[PDB]
Amino acid sequence: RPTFYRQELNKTIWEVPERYQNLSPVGAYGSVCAAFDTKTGLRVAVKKLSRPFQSIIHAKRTYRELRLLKHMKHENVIGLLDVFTPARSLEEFNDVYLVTHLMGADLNNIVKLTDDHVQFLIYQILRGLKYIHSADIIHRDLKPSNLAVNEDCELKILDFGLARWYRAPEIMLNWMHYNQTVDIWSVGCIMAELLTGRTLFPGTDHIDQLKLILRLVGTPGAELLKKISSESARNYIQSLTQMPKMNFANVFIGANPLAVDLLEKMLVLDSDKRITAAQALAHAYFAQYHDPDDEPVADPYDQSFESRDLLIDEWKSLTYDEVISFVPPP
Ligand SMILES: COc1nc2[nH]cc(C(=O)C(=O)N3CC[C@@H](O)C3)c2cc1C(=O)N1CCn2c(cnc2-c2ccc(F)cc2F)C1
Repeated sequence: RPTFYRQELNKTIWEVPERYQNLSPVGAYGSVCAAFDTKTGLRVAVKKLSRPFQSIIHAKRTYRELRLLKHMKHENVIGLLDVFTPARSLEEFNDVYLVTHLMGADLNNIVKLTDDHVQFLIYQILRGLKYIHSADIIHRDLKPSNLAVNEDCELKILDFGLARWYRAPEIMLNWMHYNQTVDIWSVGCIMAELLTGRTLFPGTDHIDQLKLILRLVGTPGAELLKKISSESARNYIQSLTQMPKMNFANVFIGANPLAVDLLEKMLVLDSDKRITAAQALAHAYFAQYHDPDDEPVADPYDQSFESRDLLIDEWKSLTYDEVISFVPPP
């Protein structure tokens, strides 16, 4: 058991093993410090969960994130380098610290990029989503601020599995029981923005947001309208002035025609017809980077816990178990 030390940073107590030095503040449900990991020589990011057992909700979210981070093993997905608590027993267990790679910027901080840069960033996001989606995990809130990018332009996806401008219309309006392509929609919005410099769909509310979408992609046709349950959703949509799909070749003029093709296939309104991550990786736009032998899928992931209703102390105990049984990477 490591020796721990405490400090105050920004009114919050950090108590971490002495292995980790030079904590400096820089997270989902928590606060994040950069640190130096003496043991491996790596620059790391440490996140301290804020009040991880405040309520059943916090407790089950704490477990959920620990289980997710423990399962993700992929170069473009944040995973666990360490996890620890200063508690020496379950009874005393009230704090959770999670250690991962420090990338040091977000995709906003990298941004108007060149085509070869866009190719490589979106390639990596899609390679990471192929892996996440194969574990039957959806991101649901993919956005430039949770794509962590280092100076080498290497990219990892953060804060997946936990959950305006990058969200799919079928989540804006609560349509057809959505699929993993909600996340494809967001990549399309992100890729657009990298190519043009501008937010594709900067809505001011859920309403303005949907209006901006269908201005690009057209109002739903009868094929998609057939698949909408809500009299309300249908009423709202069909009561709008009806709009055609724009010519993306015209909207994205100047861009690599291969990228415009890809964007058309990511920004389809009908989720059933949107390209998957694995399909997108095979698209000609990524010919320079694509390699079917090096785009892995994930090991089976057990999410049966999600459908259980447990007491705070049970979720806490299960989380503690998961802290104890953590095995470092080689
Ligand atoms: C999107 O990711 C980023 N965005 C940034 N923007 C500014 C940044 C500066 O580091 C920063 O402000 N500075 C200050 C000085 C210099 O370091 C630049 C910056 C850093 C990152 C980054 O690498 N992170 C990875 C770990 N991370 C992050 C959020 N949540 C976690 C996390 C999740 C799971 C876990 F196990 C542990 C965790 F720490 C962010």
